[PDB]
Amino acid sequence: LILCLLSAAFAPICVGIVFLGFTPDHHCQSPGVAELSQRCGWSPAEELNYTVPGLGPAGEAFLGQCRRYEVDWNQSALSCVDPLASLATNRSHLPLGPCQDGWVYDTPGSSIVTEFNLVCADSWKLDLFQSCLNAGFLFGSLGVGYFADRFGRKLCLLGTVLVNAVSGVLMAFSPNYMSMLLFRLLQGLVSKGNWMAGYTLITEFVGRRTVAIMYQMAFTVGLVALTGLAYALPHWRWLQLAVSLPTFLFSFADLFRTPRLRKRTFILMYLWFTDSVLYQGLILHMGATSGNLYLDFLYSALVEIPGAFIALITIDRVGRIYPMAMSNLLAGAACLVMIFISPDLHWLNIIIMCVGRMGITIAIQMICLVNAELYPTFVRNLGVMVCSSLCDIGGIITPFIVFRLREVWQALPLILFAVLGLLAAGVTLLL
Ligand SMILES: CC(=O)S[C@@H]1CC2=CC(=O)CC[C@]2(C)[C@H]2CC[C@@]3(C)[C@@H](CC[C@@]34CCC(=O)O4)[C@H]12
Repeated sequence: LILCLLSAAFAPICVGIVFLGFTPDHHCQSPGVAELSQRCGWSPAEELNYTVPGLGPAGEAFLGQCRRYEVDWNQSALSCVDPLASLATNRSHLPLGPCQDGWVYDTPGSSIVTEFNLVCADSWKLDLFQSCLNAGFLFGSLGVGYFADRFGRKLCLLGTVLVNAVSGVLMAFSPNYMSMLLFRLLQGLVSKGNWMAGYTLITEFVGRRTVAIMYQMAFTVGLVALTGLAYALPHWRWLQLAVSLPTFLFSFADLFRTPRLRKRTFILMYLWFTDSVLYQGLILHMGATSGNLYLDFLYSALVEIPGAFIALITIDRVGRIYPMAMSNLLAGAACLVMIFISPDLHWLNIIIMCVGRMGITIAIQMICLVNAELYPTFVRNLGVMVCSSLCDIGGIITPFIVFRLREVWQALPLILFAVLGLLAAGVTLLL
C-alpha cells in the first residue's frame, strides 16, 4: 500500500514545521563572552544570568532574546561574580543594541529558525514558511484541476509525485531562505493534489469508509513516525531529507445562485476555514508553548487515533450534523479552558489539548461526509473545491495570527480559537 506511505509522507509537509522550524532559547552573540568564560568558567546558566539582559517585569522576553549590552568584554573584565554591577548600578542604564553578530541557540540540534536566523525582526519569516505552503496548497488545488485533463489522470499524478519528492529533497539542501520558500511553494502546489488523488484512487478503485479511515490512520502513523524521526534526527536537514526520501524511493455561480445553496455553501466554507484554523493553530501552539514537544505530539497523534473510530461509531447512530456541533464546541471549550490553566500544570494542559484535538478530528470526519452529501451530483466537485479553497485560506491566515498575537498576548490566539470554535458549533446547527 504505497498510498498509505503517501499519506504518511504528507503529514510532515503540512505539519512538520513544528519539528523543522522550532525556536530555541536564543540571545545576542556578544564577542568577548568567551574570553570572560575562559577567565572564569561559570555555568551556562550563569552565562545567561551575567550576560543576557533579564526578562521584563511583565514576562517580556524581547529585551533579552533580541538585545545585547554595549559594555566591553575584552577590557574592564576584572569582575566575574557580577561584571554588570561594576559597569553600572542599574542594569537598564547600560546601552542595549541589537544582535549585530548573530545569535546563540540553546539546542544541540539545528532548526530552520536556527539556520536562517528567523528570530526577532525576522520572526515573521517562520510564519511565511507555513503561509507559502498553504498558498501553494490553494494555487495547486486550482492548477492540478486545470491540468488533469491536459496530460491525463496518471501522467499528471506521476509528475506531481516526482515534483513533490524532488522539491523535498532539494529542500533538504536549500542554501538560503528564498530557495527554502520557493521549494515550500512548489511542494504545496503538488502535495495537496497528490493526497487528494491518492484518496480518490483508494476510494473509487476498491469499490469506501474502511479505506478512507485507513487513509487517515496512515496519516496519523505518518505523524507518529515524524515525531520518532524528529527525536532520532535533531537537525532539520536530516529530518527533511529522511522525510522526503520515502516518497522518492517509493461552475462557480452554481453554488451561490439560489438561497438554499448559497447559505449551505457559506456554512461549509466557514466550517472548513474554522476547523483548519483550529487544527493548524493548535498544532502551532503546541510547538510554540509546550516544553515536552515530542511526547505532547505523540500523545496528540495517539488521541487522533481513536477520534476516527469515535466518529465512525457516531455517524452510524447519532448522525452527522449533531456530532459536528458537539465536537466543534468541545474544541472551542478546550481552547477557552487552556487560557485559564496555570503554567505550573502540564498534565491538565496535555489532557485538554488531547480532548480538543479529538474534537477537531471528529469534526473534520463529519465535515468531509457532510460536504460530500450536501451538494448535487454536478456541483459536488465545485463545492468541495471551493470549501477546500477556504480551508487553504484559513491555513494561510493561521500562522500570521498564531505566532503574531502571542507577541501581544499569549492567550489571544487561544481566545480567537475559542470564539471561532463556539461560533462554528452554533453555526453548524443550521444545516
Ligand atoms: C491540517 C488539516 O487541516 S488536516 C490534514 C491536512 C489535510 C487537508 C485536506 O483537506 C486534504 C487531506 C488532509 C491531509 C487531512 C486528511 C484527514 C486528516 C488526516 C486531516 C487531519 C485529521 C484527519 C481527519 C481525522 C483523521 O483521522 O485525520 C488531514
